[PDB]
Amino acid sequence: DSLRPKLSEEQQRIIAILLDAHHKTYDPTYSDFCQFRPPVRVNDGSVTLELSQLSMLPHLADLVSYSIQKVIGFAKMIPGFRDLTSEDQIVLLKSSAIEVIMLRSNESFTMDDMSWTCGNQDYKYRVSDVTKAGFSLELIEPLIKFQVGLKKLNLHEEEHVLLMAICIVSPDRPGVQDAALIEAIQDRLSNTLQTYIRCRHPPPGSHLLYAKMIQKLADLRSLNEEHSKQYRCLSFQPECSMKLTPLVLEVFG
Ligand SMILES: C=C1C[C@H](C[C@H](C)[C@H]2CC[C@H]3/C(=C/C=C4/C[C@@H](O)C[C@H](O)C4=C)CCC[C@]23C)OC1=O
Repeated sequence: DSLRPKLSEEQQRIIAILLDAHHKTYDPTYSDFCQFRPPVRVNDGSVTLELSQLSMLPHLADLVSYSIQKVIGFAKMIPGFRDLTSEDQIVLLKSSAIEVIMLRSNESFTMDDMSWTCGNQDYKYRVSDVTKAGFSLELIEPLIKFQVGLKKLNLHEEEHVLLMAICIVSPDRPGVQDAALIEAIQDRLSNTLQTYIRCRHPPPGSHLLYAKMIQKLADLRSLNEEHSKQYRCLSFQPECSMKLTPLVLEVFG
C-alpha cells in the first residue's frame, strides 16, 4: 500500500547542502584536539576529589566549546536557517548546542570499548574521564545508552546530518518568536528524511526507522535537561569559570 516517492530536486539539493556543511564542520581526523588545554587524568577509580581538582574539565570544556563553534557553523548552513531572525537563530542554537554535540559525537564513539575514540590514548574519552570533568553517572550512563542505541540504528550519513538539522530547527523550544517559520523549515527537513528513508534505506533496518529517530530526539531532551542540572552544580565550584570558556559559560549558564 505504502507509496515510495522519489526525492525532489529540492530535497536532493538539501541533502547535498547538509552533507557538504557537515564535512566542513566535522573533522573526522580530530587534528585540532591537541590545540586544546592538555588532558590531565588523576587517580580516582570520589566526587569530592573530582570537584577538588577537576583535572579533565579544562580539556573537555575546550572540546565542548570547539564543538559548539562548529555547530554554529553547521546550523548557519542549513537551508532556511538564515531566513529566521538573528534573535531566533540564537535561541535555537543555544538550546540545541549540547544535544547536537551528543548527536555528532556518535561518529567518534565506538562500541569496541564503549568510549569516544579520537585517536591516541590521550584522546580516548571514557566514562571515567567524564566523571573527572565533574559530571555524575546520572547523566553519563544514559548518555552511553543513547549513544549505543543510536549506533545500532546504522544511519546513513544522509540520515545523520538531517537528524542534526531537525534537532536544531525545533519550533517547541522555550523562547521562540516565529515558531511558525521554524516548524515550516523542520517540516521540509522531516519530509526529506522521511522520503530518503523510504526510497534509499534497505530492510530490515528500514521499517519503523523514522519513528526511532524521532524517539532519539526525545531522549536528547532528557539528557539536555540533565546536563543543565549538572552544569549548574559544576558552576558552584569556585575557580571553575577559568576551566571553562566564555562561550560555554554563555551557552550553558
Ligand atoms: C565540559 C563539559 C563536558 C560535558 C559533555 C558531555 C558529558 C559529553 C557529550 C558528548 C561527549 C563527547 C563528545 C566527543 C566529541 C569528539 C568529536 O566527536 C566531536 C564532537 O563534537 C564531540 C564533542 C566525549 C566526552 C564527553 C562529552 C563531551 O558537558 C560539559 O559542559
